[PDB]
Amino acid sequence: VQLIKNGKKITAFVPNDGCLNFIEENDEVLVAGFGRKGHAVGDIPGVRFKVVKVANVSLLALYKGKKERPR
Amino acid sequence: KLTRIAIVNHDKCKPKKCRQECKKSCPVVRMGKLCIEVTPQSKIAWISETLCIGCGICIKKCPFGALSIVNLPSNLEKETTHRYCANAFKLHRLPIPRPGEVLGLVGTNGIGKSTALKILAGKQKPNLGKYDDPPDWQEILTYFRGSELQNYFTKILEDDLKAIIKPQYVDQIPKAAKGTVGSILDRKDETKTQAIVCQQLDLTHLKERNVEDLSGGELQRFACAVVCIQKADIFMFDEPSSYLDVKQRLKAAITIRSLINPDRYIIVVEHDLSVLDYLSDFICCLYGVPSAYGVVTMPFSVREGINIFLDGYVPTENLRFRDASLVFKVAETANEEEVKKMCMYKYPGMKKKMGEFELAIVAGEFTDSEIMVMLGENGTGKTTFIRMLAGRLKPDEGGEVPVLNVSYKPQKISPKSTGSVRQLLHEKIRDAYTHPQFVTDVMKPLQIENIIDQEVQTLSGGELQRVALALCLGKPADVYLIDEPSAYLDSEQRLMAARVVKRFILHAKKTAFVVEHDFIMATYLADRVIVFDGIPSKNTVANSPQTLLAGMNKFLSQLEITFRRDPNNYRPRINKLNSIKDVEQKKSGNYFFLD
Amino acid sequence: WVCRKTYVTPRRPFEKSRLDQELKLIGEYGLRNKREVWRVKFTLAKIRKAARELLTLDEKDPRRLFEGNALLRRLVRIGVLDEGKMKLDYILGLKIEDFLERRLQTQVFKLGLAKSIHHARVLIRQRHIRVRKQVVNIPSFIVRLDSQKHIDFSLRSPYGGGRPGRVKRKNAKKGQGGAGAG
Amino acid sequence: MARGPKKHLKRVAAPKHWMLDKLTSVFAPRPSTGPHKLRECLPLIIFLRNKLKYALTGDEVKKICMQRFIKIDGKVRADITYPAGFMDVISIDKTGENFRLIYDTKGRFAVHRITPEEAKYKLCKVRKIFVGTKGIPHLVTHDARTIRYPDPLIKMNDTIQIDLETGKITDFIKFDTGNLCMVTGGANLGRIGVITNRERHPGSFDVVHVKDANGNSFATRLSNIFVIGKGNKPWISLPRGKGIRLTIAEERDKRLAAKQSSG
Amino acid sequence: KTTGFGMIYDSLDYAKKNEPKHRLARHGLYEKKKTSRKQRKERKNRMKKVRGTAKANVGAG
Amino acid sequence: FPMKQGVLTHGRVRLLLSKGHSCYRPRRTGERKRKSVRGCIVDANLSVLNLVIVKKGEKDIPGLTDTTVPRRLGPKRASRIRKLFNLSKEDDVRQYVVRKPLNKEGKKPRTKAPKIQR
RNA sequence: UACCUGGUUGAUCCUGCCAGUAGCAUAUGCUUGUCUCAAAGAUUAAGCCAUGCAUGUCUAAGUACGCACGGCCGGUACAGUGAAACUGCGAAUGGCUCAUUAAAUCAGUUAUGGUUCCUUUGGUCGCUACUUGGAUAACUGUGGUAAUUC
RNA sequence: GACGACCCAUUCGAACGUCUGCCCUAUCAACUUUCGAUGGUAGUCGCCGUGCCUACCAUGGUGACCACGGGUGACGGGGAAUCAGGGUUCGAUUCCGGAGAGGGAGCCUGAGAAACGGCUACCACAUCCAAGGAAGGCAGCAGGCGCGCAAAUUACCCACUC
RNA sequence: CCUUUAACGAGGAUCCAUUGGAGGGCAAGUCUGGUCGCAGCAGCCGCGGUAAUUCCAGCUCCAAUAGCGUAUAUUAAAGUU
Ligand SMILES: Nc1nc2c(ncn2[C@@H]2O[C@H](COP(=O)(O)OP(=O)(O)NP(=O)(O)O)[C@@H](O)[C@H]2O)c(=O)[nH]1
Ligand SMILES: Nc1nc2c(ncn2[C@@H]2O[C@H](COP(=O)(O)OP(=O)(O)NP(=O)(O)O)[C@@H](O)[C@H]2O)c(=O)[nH]1
Ligand code: SF4
Ligand code: SF4
Ligand SMILES: [Mg+2]
Repeated sequence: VQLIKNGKKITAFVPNDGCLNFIEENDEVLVAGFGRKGHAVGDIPGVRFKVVKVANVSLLALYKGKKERPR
Repeated sequence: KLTRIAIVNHDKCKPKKCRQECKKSCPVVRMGKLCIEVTPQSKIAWISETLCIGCGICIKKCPFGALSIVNLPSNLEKETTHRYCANAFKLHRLPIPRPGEVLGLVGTNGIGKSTALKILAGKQKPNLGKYDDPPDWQEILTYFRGSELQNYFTKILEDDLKAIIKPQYVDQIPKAAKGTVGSILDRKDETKTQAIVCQQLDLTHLKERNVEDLSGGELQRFACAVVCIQKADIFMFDEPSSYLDVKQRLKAAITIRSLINPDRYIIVVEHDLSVLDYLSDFICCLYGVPSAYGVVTMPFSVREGINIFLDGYVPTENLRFRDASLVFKVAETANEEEVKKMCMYKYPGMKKKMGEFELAIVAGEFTDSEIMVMLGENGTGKTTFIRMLAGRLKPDEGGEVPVLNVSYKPQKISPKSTGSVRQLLHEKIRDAYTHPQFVTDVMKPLQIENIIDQEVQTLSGGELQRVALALCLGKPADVYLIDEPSAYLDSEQRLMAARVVKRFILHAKKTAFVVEHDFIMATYLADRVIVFDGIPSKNTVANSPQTLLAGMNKFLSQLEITFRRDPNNYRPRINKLNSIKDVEQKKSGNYFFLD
Repeated sequence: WVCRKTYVTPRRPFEKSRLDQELKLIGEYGLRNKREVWRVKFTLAKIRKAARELLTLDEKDPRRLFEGNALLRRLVRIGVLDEGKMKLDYILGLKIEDFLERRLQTQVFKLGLAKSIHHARVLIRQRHIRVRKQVVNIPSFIVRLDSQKHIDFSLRSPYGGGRPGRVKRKNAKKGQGGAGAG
Repeated sequence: MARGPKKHLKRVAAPKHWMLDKLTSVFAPRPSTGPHKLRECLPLIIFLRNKLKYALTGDEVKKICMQRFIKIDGKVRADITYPAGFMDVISIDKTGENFRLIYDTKGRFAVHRITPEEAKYKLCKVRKIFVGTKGIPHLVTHDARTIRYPDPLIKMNDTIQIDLETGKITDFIKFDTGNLCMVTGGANLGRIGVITNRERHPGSFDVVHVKDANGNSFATRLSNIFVIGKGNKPWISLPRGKGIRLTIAEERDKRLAAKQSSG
Repeated sequence: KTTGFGMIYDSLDYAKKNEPKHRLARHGLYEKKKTSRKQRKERKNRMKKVRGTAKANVGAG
Repeated sequence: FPMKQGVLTHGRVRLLLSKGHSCYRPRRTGERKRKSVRGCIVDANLSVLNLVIVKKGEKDIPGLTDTTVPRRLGPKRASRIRKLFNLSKEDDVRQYVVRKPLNKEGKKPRTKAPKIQR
């Protein structure tokens, strides 16, 4: 991902199974840290950030099926 | 929610001293698709419209502040004051009916202006999304709580503000109602103000005359008169200035201007040139897509709003696309092949009469493969003459029969043909000069497909005028009779269509008698001009046909009114009745500058 | 304006020993949540802190006298402490359960007309009791000592004099429109 | 903010001896300029609806004062605010009432009703002696009266009885040890007791010991002392309380003894 | 129980003079007009921009 | 652009103006604006001029000097009445005031007078 | 409540950090019956702004010949009511923002015997005259400018 | 009774001045001076005291007890969160003091302003125009655009409080 | 709005409580089906290579509750300033 307000690049994890498909290339996303506040978490190296919302819609409601893609 | 896009040209936007960071740090131009196209070169940076996701990253780290960020118009289920149902028009905002000034309401055709007036009037109440299981004088007041329209709508309820509107159309009425001469308007109401209205309406003629003998002028006059004399609180004028003389239009705007000042609310529409300067004091512009969605922008000052509406796209404050030169024809072009051969006809100086009219024609040259323009004042005898030449009544002595079949353009258009427009298009033919033609009037930007289907009963003014424009180059005929095509069209739609009509009838070899009241409509469409001179309900002389310039000078010498050329954009601007320069032009007799 | 919390959370999140005490205490008195427990224990531990000051102050300091005298009066006025005690050492012998005896729902059950404690809370909320002349709806009244001899049912209720409920008068109208005309 | 003088005083900026609440709005009355200082004033309207409760809104006081039932220091005043302070007399002649502004032992302006005969004069401290033009003297007082030709032995920190009718003082007290004094400012306020001793320091902020008839000794600055009459013999009437300055424990004992909160 | 606050005047004219207007109009003998709010301010600013004659704006808008 | 005195050659000049000068209206006390004005010296660049008749000729111009309109108002002050009708110091002015008719009112005509001062 | 627990080894005891735990305040996800109290474009851009409004003011008592209303007839200070206009006073108070600012700001403490002070309150008020001088507005009437509280 | 005026006192203040109290940094250790730095003498100016300014004359003043310089997502205080004892962290923000109204400078009026709901000019912006000219400053209440992870009604009203 | 009062207004199927978790730290499954080092979970230690108490689901159970989860600043824990 590239950022809006810096233009620099960050590599961000995507959570649960099949949530990759609900992210489509060249759209906006919202990122957030893992919960270790600077350091790479778990067995995955080089990643320090994860993803929470695709476009005013949560990964949860996309995954669970109580909402649908707005497009 | 909305649209976002980048824009690029600026004072020393210098792709030859910035290394081009816009190309280097754009996310789109990295994933393969070239959104931003640039090199070390002598021109400007090029940036696409369609491929820009929005972002604004290029803007924040371009080394010169050359690239700005626009936001293009789109619907996002926002506000939504009403809809009819689905796959149908919707409107978002109906805004402040500021009192003590007149509110001028200025957008393209089929955009919901009339619909906003219907809602403001309390007659077609707003539905606001849905479907509309809430009304009733509660839920909508709760929805537009915290604002103003609570105080307005509660005052309406209670009919403290009494509603009146001037209707969009003439036709259904002189057909739906009827009118007793004299007695009618009389036991309308009441005194001094009707005398001021009818006298400042500059008529003095139709005091003793039955309605059925009158035309556009008389109609409009009486209408406005009664409307004003109508003792009420609110007041709405839709489209008050259609098919009326240029002199008479100015005196309509000032009789509307009488009602304004002492805690009264007033809404006007219009599709203007530069007369809106005297119509309104607040100008409120509407944007969107014709017959799909309309959005009302917050109101502006008349001077500031006028240009920003015709400028080509003023936002700040939002933003859009399109809009530009249209107050003329700036269609720089001319010349042909060898024009061979032609003729010299010539129609004779007939004398014609009805009852309260002495109408006279002078002999003139009606050239082959060539336009003829009629004016001249309302009541100056133009339309009924053409019918009398073709076949209806006349002549007592002499006449010339049309050599070519004949195409009839009408002005009194309110036709009744039940079924569909597509059925009527079969009484013409859609195979002939099959390569575009109707498609070259309109197809790609404002849509037609848009002109078929649907009913003619529910069709709006400019589209209904376009039905009539098609009915003329659509039976096989080559000599064309057209009265008032400028009726219910704006500037954007009229000028291009008029240029297309001239191109058709001149290029494949024809002749057309055009009866325009529009500087831009008349000019770019003119040649001979023929000039009609004389006083309404007395005497009509068609002046022996002379020069565009000389004939236009005869019309404006008697009227006492003139124009100015907008110097950057070549656009007409009317003068304020009596000014300073309004004296150099009177002396130089010259009412047009820059051929 | 001015706001503050009336309870605190436990430092440990879980602890087998703690949870059983909080559970079984809630069972006896019919309390809704632990927030109704920790509320009590905040007030108590506050009073246990104030007392813990005055014992370390000099004997016959004027601050120590005036505070203690008027404090112990308040503890006696609600009846969590006796006047056969009447000194600051017995503040530290005071504990959580003695408060809960003076709760309204506890006193309804213990000294009045109720079934199980779960019943008695419902009677307080459905407006069938009063305290001297005044309806209440709060089971956390904590009841002053003097007002224990004025706990009575309400004077407009189907329990004692006053209009019946809509279950009875419904069935009365079943004798007239349910089997009398329907 | 400031570029010139201010014209507002809020609720919470205002002093605490007017006993203001906090659930009426942001502003408080603010006394307009006059002879007394705003940390020693009782504004007029605070006497009429936050003490005696004749009026209920400020608009009512505007309708009252115009009728000219109000006097202050035997003259007629006719405004919402006036800065009356310690030792002035209010006089409503319609009700036949007369008040005096004096300090409780709490240290706040009480209701001290008095005979109309007492309300024909007030007690005024001398603060400055100033020789005017052509060999004429002057006095200066805390109520800002300039009384010419005083007796030539009256000096500052004395007090003088002034007849409101004619000015021109009739009599006086001389500042001496063992005379009876009242306090007008500082931490000790409203206490009554005899002078007992004085203490001088060349420089400023000389202090003045005091002792009462309850066997307590305390001291205060010189410029917060006001004389009321000779030893154990005030030349004014005194309210209840009488400068005893009870502890909080004893005040508790009185209330539960009489059992007094009902009549 | 319910608790309120009551006045009793000696004569009518002492009430009619003193009395805040809305309490007199509470059981009618007075009204208000005047007329809503706003129509005042927009007139005021228009009156401001004339001099000598403002009688049009006071009646006339 | 208006013409004022003391503004030699006829260019268009922006002068500081304040109270007690031509072509200024204060909207606040002490206020000073810098408006444009135009010189004294006459040219054909002017819209209109104001000529005051000073000396009257032999002839009478038909539209102006033949027409006769009386001035409206007498004095309001004491001493102007004394100077006008040439009264002595002792005569006690009380009936030497101009009486200004109210022509109609649908009731009756009034005759108004002003109020004497000093 | 002045409290700790998991993780380096085959196992043990240390050193040491990481993780677990509780509070607070901002954002955000999901959910939501009833009752009271109420913070809210500061964080970033002290970025830029359409429209509307936010400061005016007359008593018995400065100045009333508005051809206004009214009058009981007037003007002889002369009416009652009174738009407008001159005059006096206020507009330096409030509201808002936190950019600047490290002995500066600011707080406590002190000083005018180094000074100024509308206003209020109290004192100060004797080395043609039965009332002096001449212009400006409103008002009346004629105008200029595309346009202005010109 | 009403108004006005001269001076003194008073009230509300205003303005300078005393003593003590301050976050990070030495990969900032010497700093300040005829472009007055410190002091003396006289004068000008100012509401007054004063190198505030000018003439003449002297050569001082400050620092390892941290000056000088740089940094601060630093307005200050009354306070807030956590807390056994000792502390740590925060304080744009309802009270008080201060500074500023796009960026700079100058000035009128008044008792009080170097005022921006006053004015003049330059600079950066932006508006109308018949191209001759004219008009503007929402860090006031609402409202819009932009910016961002991030924040409300172009509502009702002077009855309360002032 | 609140309080006060007419008249309607509860048989559990609806006048419907959710948010996280159940290998250890840490309160609660060596239950059933699917997947087979794949997909995923996992602050940490570690789970998945065909018999998974940790994954995807079902059932049951646990915690707090009109609230609960997640990210970040910061204090306590830290006698690791
Ligand atoms: N189906 C349907 N469409 C309607 C109806 N009324 C209006 N419309 C459509 O709504 C759109 C706008 O209508 P209107 O407000 O009249 O347009 P306008 O802006 O006034 N048009 P114009 O500028 O030409 O004067 C058009 O596409 C029109 O066909 C109706 O009753 N039914
Ligand atoms: N007296 C009379 N007038 C009639 C009769 N029929 C029509 N007229 C009027 O006579 C006039 C003839 O001019 P016309 O060609 O209609 O004018 P126009 O082309 O419509 N001009 P405009 O559109 O500007 O109004 C019109 O005003 C028409 O209404 C009749 O029988 N008697
Ligand atoms: S826009 Fe900014 S960046 Fe893109 S070219 Fe012009 S200057 Fe270089
Ligand atoms: S705007 Fe968003 S998309 Fe269009 S150019 Fe700049 S960055 Fe690329
Ligand atoms: Mg239409």
